[PDB]
Amino acid sequence: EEMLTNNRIWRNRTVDIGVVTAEDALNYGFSGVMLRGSGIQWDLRKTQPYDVYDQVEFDVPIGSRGDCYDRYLCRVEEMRQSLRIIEQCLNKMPPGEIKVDDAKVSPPKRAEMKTSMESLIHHFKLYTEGYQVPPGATYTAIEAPKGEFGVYLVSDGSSRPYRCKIKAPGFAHLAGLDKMSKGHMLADVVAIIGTQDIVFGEIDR
Amino acid sequence: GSDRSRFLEGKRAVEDKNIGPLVKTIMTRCIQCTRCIRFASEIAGVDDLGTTGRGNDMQVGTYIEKMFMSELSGNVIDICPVGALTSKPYAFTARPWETRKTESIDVMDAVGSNIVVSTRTGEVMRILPRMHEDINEEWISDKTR
Amino acid sequence: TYKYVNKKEQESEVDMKSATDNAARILMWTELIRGLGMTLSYLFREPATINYPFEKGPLSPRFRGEHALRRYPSGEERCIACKLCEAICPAQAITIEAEPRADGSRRTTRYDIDMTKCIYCGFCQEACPVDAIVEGPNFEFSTETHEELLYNKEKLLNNGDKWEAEIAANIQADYLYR
Amino acid sequence: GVQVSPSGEKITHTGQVYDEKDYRRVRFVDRQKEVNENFAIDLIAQQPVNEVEHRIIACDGGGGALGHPKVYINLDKETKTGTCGYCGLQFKQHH
Amino acid sequence: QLITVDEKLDITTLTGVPEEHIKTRKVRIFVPARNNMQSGVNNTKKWKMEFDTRERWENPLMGWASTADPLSNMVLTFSAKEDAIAFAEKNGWSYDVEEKKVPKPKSKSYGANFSWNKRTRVSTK
Amino acid sequence: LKKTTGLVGLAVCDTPHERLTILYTKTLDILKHFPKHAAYRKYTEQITNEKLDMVKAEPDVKKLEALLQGGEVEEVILQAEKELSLARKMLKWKPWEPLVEEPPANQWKWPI
Amino acid sequence: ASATRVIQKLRNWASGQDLQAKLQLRYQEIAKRTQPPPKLPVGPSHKLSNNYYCTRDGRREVVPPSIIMSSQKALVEKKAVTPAPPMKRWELSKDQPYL
Amino acid sequence: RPTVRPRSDVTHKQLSAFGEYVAEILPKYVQQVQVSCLDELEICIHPDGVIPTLTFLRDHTNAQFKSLADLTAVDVPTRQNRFEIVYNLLSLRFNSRIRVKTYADELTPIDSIVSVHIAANWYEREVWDMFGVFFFNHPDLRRILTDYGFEGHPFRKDFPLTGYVELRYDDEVKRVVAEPVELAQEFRKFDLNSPWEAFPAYRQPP
Amino acid sequence: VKQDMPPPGGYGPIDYKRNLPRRGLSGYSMFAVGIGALIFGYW
Amino acid sequence: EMVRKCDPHIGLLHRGTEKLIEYKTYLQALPYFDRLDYVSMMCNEQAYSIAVEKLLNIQPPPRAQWIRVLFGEITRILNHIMAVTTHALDIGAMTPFFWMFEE
Amino acid sequence: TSVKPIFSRDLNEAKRRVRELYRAWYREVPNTVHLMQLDITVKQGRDKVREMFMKNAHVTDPRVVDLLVIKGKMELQETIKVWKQRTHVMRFFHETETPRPKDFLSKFYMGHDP
Amino acid sequence: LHHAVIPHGKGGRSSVSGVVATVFGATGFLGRYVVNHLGRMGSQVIIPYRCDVYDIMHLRLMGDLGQLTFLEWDARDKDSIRKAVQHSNVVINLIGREWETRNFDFEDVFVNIPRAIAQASKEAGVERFIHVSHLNASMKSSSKSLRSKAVGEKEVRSVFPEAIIIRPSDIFGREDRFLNHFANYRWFLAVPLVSLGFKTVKQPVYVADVSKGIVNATKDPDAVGKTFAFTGPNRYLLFHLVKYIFGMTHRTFIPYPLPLFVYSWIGKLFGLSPFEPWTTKDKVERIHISDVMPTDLPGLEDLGVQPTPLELKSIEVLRRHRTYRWLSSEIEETKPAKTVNY
Ligand SMILES: CCCCCCCCCCCCCCCCCC(=O)OC[C@H](COP(=O)(O)OCCN)OC(=O)CCCCCCCCCCCCCCCCC
Ligand SMILES: NC(=O)C1=CN([C@@H]2O[C@H](COP(=O)(O)OP(=O)(O)OC[C@H]3O[C@@H](n4cnc5c(N)ncnc54)[C@H](OP(=O)(O)O)[C@@H]3O)[C@@H](O)[C@H]2O)C=CC1
Ligand code: SF4
Ligand code: SF4
Ligand code: SF4
Ligand SMILES: [Zn+2]
Repeated sequence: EEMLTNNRIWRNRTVDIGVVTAEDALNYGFSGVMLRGSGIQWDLRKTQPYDVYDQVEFDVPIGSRGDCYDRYLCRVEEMRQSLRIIEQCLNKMPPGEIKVDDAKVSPPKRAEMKTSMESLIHHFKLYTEGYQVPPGATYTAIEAPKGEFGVYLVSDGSSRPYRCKIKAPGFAHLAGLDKMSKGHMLADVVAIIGTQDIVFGEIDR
Repeated sequence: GSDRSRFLEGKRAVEDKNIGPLVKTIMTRCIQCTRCIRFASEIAGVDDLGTTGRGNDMQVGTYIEKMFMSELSGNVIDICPVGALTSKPYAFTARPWETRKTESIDVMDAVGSNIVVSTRTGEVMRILPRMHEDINEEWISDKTR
Repeated sequence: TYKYVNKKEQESEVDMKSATDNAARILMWTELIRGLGMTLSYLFREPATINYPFEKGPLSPRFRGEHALRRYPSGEERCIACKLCEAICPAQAITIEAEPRADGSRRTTRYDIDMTKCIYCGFCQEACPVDAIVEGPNFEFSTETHEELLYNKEKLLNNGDKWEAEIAANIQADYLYR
Repeated sequence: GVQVSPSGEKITHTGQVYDEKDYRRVRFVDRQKEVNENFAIDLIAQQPVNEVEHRIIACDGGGGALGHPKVYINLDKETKTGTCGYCGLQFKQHH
Repeated sequence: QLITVDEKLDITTLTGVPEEHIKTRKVRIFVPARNNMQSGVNNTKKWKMEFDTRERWENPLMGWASTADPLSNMVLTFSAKEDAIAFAEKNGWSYDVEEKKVPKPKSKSYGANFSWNKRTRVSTK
Repeated sequence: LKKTTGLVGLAVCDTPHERLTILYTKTLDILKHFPKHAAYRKYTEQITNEKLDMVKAEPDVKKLEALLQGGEVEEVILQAEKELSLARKMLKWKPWEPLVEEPPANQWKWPI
Repeated sequence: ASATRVIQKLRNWASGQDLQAKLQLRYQEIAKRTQPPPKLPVGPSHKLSNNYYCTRDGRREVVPPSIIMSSQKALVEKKAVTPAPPMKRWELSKDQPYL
Repeated sequence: RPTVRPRSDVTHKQLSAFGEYVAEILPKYVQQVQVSCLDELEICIHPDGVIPTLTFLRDHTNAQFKSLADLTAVDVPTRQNRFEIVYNLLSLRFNSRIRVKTYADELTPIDSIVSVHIAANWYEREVWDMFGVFFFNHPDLRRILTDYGFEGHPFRKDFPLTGYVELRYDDEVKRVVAEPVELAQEFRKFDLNSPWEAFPAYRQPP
Repeated sequence: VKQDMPPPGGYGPIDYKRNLPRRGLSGYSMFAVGIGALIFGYW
Repeated sequence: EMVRKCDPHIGLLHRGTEKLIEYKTYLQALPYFDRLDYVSMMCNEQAYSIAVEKLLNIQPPPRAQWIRVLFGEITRILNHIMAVTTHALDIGAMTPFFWMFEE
Repeated sequence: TSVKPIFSRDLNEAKRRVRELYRAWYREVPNTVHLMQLDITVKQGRDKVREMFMKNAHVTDPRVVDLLVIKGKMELQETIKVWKQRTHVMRFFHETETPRPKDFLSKFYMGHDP
Repeated sequence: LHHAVIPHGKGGRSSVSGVVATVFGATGFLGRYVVNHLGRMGSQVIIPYRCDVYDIMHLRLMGDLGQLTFLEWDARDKDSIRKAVQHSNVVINLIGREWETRNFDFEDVFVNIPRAIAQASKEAGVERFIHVSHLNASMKSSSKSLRSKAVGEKEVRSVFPEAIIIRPSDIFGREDRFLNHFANYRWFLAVPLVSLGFKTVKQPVYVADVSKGIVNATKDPDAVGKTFAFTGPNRYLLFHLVKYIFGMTHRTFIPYPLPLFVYSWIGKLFGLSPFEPWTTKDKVERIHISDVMPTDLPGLEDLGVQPTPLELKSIEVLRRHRTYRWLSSEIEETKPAKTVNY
């Protein structure tokens, strides 16, 4: 952060690049960091805390004038506010159990399936068939560091699923590579791609 | 059923039989449902596989060494829900999710009985029956399995 | 809670002392010098590299690598051909066709991993109710050919006849966690 | 008990030796045949019989969590020996 | 706006399936049978559309069963027979139906095992 | 009296309490051409007439934000002129029309 | 340790902060190897009584979705309605609001 | 109860109340608004009325759903209109999500919402590439994810798991060319599907 | 007897907050050492 | 050198891990989700391990939730290293890439 | 049967739409062989265009012909542009896989293929 | 036959054909196509190499995971031929360099390699010994190779009878020694070809036509001794055969005729090259012996192939030899050659 957040070059190479405005990010569906980098206060840990994030104090870095250096700072600084949370998640950890206490959804202990029967049966079914989720459908949107990592499960009574589907934050950001690359040339379009936190696995799926 | 055992005492084990080269008794796991004496007394007409004793010490099978070698002796396999007595040739060649099941017919007797031939990667592992009411009823002979 | 990262612009009628402070940042470009001294701070450090074949980096007892078929302390191949280790293997890598051993016992005639498959996920050593198939701490078993990664059963028992001094220590270190 | 076939190749746990008239013996040329010399058919036979006192008893593999789900055997037969399907350990009743 | 056409609704062409898997390919529509080991009859109640099997040659290297016809492990679950033939006629495939096999309802009394006159008088209780 | 919004490309557009009034008053007028029984006209009038009273009584912007949720007032003028643009679309279209054209053919019983 | 106390001052200066206390080359402070064996706690519900699965069967408390305005099955002054109360200006992150 | 994910009864009335709202405001092209035990909403519609309930949900004071998330296409080949095409949307303002699904045949297209949500420029293209559902009024429909000669719509359940062609290098023509599929293991479809309903009174009565 | 892996009391604080200590002969000493070095170069 | 119109043809890494989950149970598909974002692994597992839980109407224990959050925000640091620095290789500064891949 | 059409009406309007497409390939096969190095002359390049149009003539449904044109406009947009390769366009020819005998007698000197 | 030599498999690339084969010269030009036409259909192909492991990498593909197994050897020993042809049903002979090495001459390579193989192959018990002589090589030729390539054609028949002997014409293909020979005369002032090219009638043949011919010869019940001749159509004349090349390769073309008094001595100057020579005493003379009319022999068309004309597959082998400003030139263009029937 010393080496980069005060130069000219880094500050004359990222600034005013990718000035994707607020209401157009949402029309494009970024939802992760390419919108809070433009001032949209939004995060699924202060708004939709899914695991233990209710009782976890931290700050959501927001930046106005979102131009590949203002979201850089939102990206260098959520490395801090996550380093702040380690201070919490290390201190308070209750001495409890580690998997679901329900042997038809989470298999038993590897020694509990050598004294007892049922634990051996459920072990012989969990790791052959599964556990027969009910039919339904969900959308778990999770804030991975790219953003709203989504999963549209569609279940049936079987132990297999019926068409999962994955929301790649990056399948919407890479489509924003067309308007953000307007006015900007070959040597700073190369920087836009890195200011979308691109990974070509989540997308190409 | 439940998830956990509150059983911490000690089990029992039963003394295995030698019914024959088709039926492989492991009777530590029999649950005394009498779905094998009601077969050998009402469909085969044999009256051999009685229940000998009382309590947990009760234990299905002949009191003596006898060979349950009849036609329709391989159907105690299919009818015992437990795997106490199962098929000796198809002892350990496969495992049922591994299979692929194609519905075909018997030959070699003129009944034209219906069958589920189960395969494992381009080979044959069992020859099971289909339920069809006019033909046999639900079960097949020992030659065609 | 939200935090502004780039928001400080407020014209305080910058005094001439705060001008040179800015006009000597420029014309001596000194903010960069604070980067050159920053990289000068690291050549004088100890480079973290390690002479690999003489200094092979740190691992832990659960590091899952090359598979192996363990064995009871009195011979007796520890596999019993259950088939709940290919029914879970997601890469569809294992084929364990079996027979009665002619002792009356129950063992494999066939076992297989295609190590060009085998995602190295651990589902087979945690599913095995007998601790036969494990996933050893090898990670130097590269091969010049495709056929040497089709470990069947003889390359995979004797492999387990190799690392058993080194496996059991890690299994003994971890049968409380699993 | 690795004993060579009349062709020359070695025998495995299971008789699988490629016949003399087989074309798939090239693959061992300039190479060799990984075959385990320690047959479990015999090592388990090189193991005595625990002449225990009770009629119903337990087997493990040296550690309840370290192998062999705990199964129990009926040692009424004095002629044959009772064995666990997991190991091949034999037992007797002594009376 | 609306347009009339009485044709067979062929979708032979929008799917690849070059030529060998349209005409030289059978189809079977059926309720799968009951695994007679179990008394469980919920693996019935659908109308799977399994296909014929073809050559499965043993790999010369290894023993693996290998194939060339990919359209072999091809289950497709439906809920009615009227919905299955409408789907295979469409894609150019040739169906061969086998109708449902429900078992009879059967009068079963616990007391007929204990008859004076009749012949169902059981033994072993 | 707003220097720099948090947002980007959403200019100040000073003189609120006018445009927020020019628009809501203009929805009420581009309404009244719908049917009275159409529930879009029934509902959005319940919306605007609240917001129009939460501007026609409150002159201070910062507390007006705490009356019509939608803080950063300028983000509301973007919405007020957007609903306005939608009623026009809902006029040339006929959403209040009778129960659906071509209902579904056993299309949704999910477990297959 | 490989510092010899004349490069510490250089190394601490050219960067501009102390880094002999916050170095990234781990020596001994780390947790060692071969920790003592644990005894993991059995979770709840291992208590041998009042643990019928029928009471704690979350997987089976499901029930199919409540259909609203079905065109052929249900067919079910009035105020306006939002899908939820709206989100607002959260807070402003005391102890570091402008960095 | 310690292992069963409490139901949180409050946000099941909020959405069901907004469900009647979206239906009676808009009886056209809407049927069986539904809301699951999992507190999430579903509004199924007739495909001629897509844009009139995406502009509505983008441009409306009490239904601000201006950010698109996904556009799937589920295949169910036991019905005429096999392709269920599911939208799911998000309110920054209300912190509420919603589901707006439709139907379609192998040939009964659906007009595109690229004007409403530009995010669906590519979510629609993949649906074309994966399934084959055409989309009226769409800039540059074409493949994204499949090869430049891939005859087929792969996520159709009619499509085999390994396709019909696979590629390799032919030294005789010096190219990566296709000859039809020739496996070495034959993917073993296991029959992992039990009897025993597992969910009674949550089932199919004849 | 149980010890899964809990922590001990506290662990003390971490220092996540940024700290770039400003430093340098400020704005007059630079040009003074510069120009003074540059008149001497002329004399 | 100025860019008038770009046309990415993402798809050169498609494999089809929305169609293979269809043939693999919920545990036998978990490690596919590491592959999607191969930089932030646990944050995907943490997602797929909730959509499944929702359908099951189940909650994990607390100690799992905490550690599931602990690694969910170590992956947060595995990635913004992989984004701050990979965005600098393309621009030229190579060293903080190396400084952090010891970290 | 009172079905909804797309991009056309009864078939005779949906064949100019097919000829407008043949009106785009026949002028752009000599362009591709120049752009990207190909062995084909022009005539076994153009005859293949007719060969892949004289495969789907058995169709009699407008909606289907309205749809096959579109996929052709894809593969012409992908060929007038060089998004394809020598590999992809010389993939239509099936030069590698030996053409199996249609006749009965030789069809089971190898394989159980009915 | 046995149980695995059975061809139970469709097509190839994972199937079986019962064509477990040795192909000795599978490091050069023709054998890389032979292995391709065996491995593609599904066949074990034993490939003995005397050479760099790096030069046999391109043979690692065109092989379906076990059917490509390599081993080492040299001609000057025994027990390295009695390991390759052991587990075989087929044997193929493709050896022959173009010249004399310091250690292997024309007689050590065209006579003593097939003899030792075919005897060492008859003892094993294999059924087929496809051999490749060269057409125009009856005896009494003007060369020294073709005077020895018929000796091998007799010292094989006298050792392993019932052998197939293919006598192909002068072959062309990518990385050939025939079209890429005349193509590289452009490095000098011009082409010194004899008698202004005339008096040298040539019908060349494409590689795959030869290779598809071999691969089908190892499967027929026919060809249990039948000689062959893989010649191809369009019996060209050399002057027009070369003018076609240098119109295809658009550089230029002017002749510079010579007798054999000097044009066979220039080869003795370039024959003094420790590396792969550009010409030789005899590589000049094959070009000029090349004269034949087909008389009775079976040929391709009664073996499985419909041969390919040079008019069509000449881009692929001369598109490299061109300059920019001719790098795309559309064989629509370039004035096909004049073919002579005689
Ligand atoms: C007494 C009366 C008479 C006196 C008369 C004399 C009057 C005094 C004259 C004073 C002159 C001051 C010094 C003149 C040079 C200054 C040049 C300069 O101003 O560079 C500015 C430039 C930034 O320009 P800009 O586009 O505006 O970027 C800021 C945007 N926010 O900055 C840059 O972009 C340059 C960045 C390049 C960094 C490259 C790194 C260089 C590495 C340094 C090597 C260190 C060793 C030095 C060796 C020196 C050679 C011996
Ligand atoms: N290609 C042509 O121009 C024509 C060739 N032919 C005939 O076709 C056959 C194929 O020859 P071709 O393959 O074209 O020529 P190559 O130059 O390709 O030589 C083929 C192989 O012969 C091997 N070889 C040659 N001499 C020896 C030796 N003394 N010891 C061991 N290996 C040796 C070489 O191995 P290495 O690679 O290690 O040198 C080379 O791989 C020959 O009979 C040839 O006469 C006939 C007409 C035309
Ligand atoms: S049918 Fe099986 S379980 Fe029932 S009594 Fe007979 S042996 Fe025992
Ligand atoms: S689970 Fe273990 S014992 Fe069972 S077959 Fe697999 S490796 Fe063998
Ligand atoms: S580690 Fe995972 S992928 Fe590898 S063999 Fe075991 S179960 Fe299969
Ligand atoms: Zn045991």
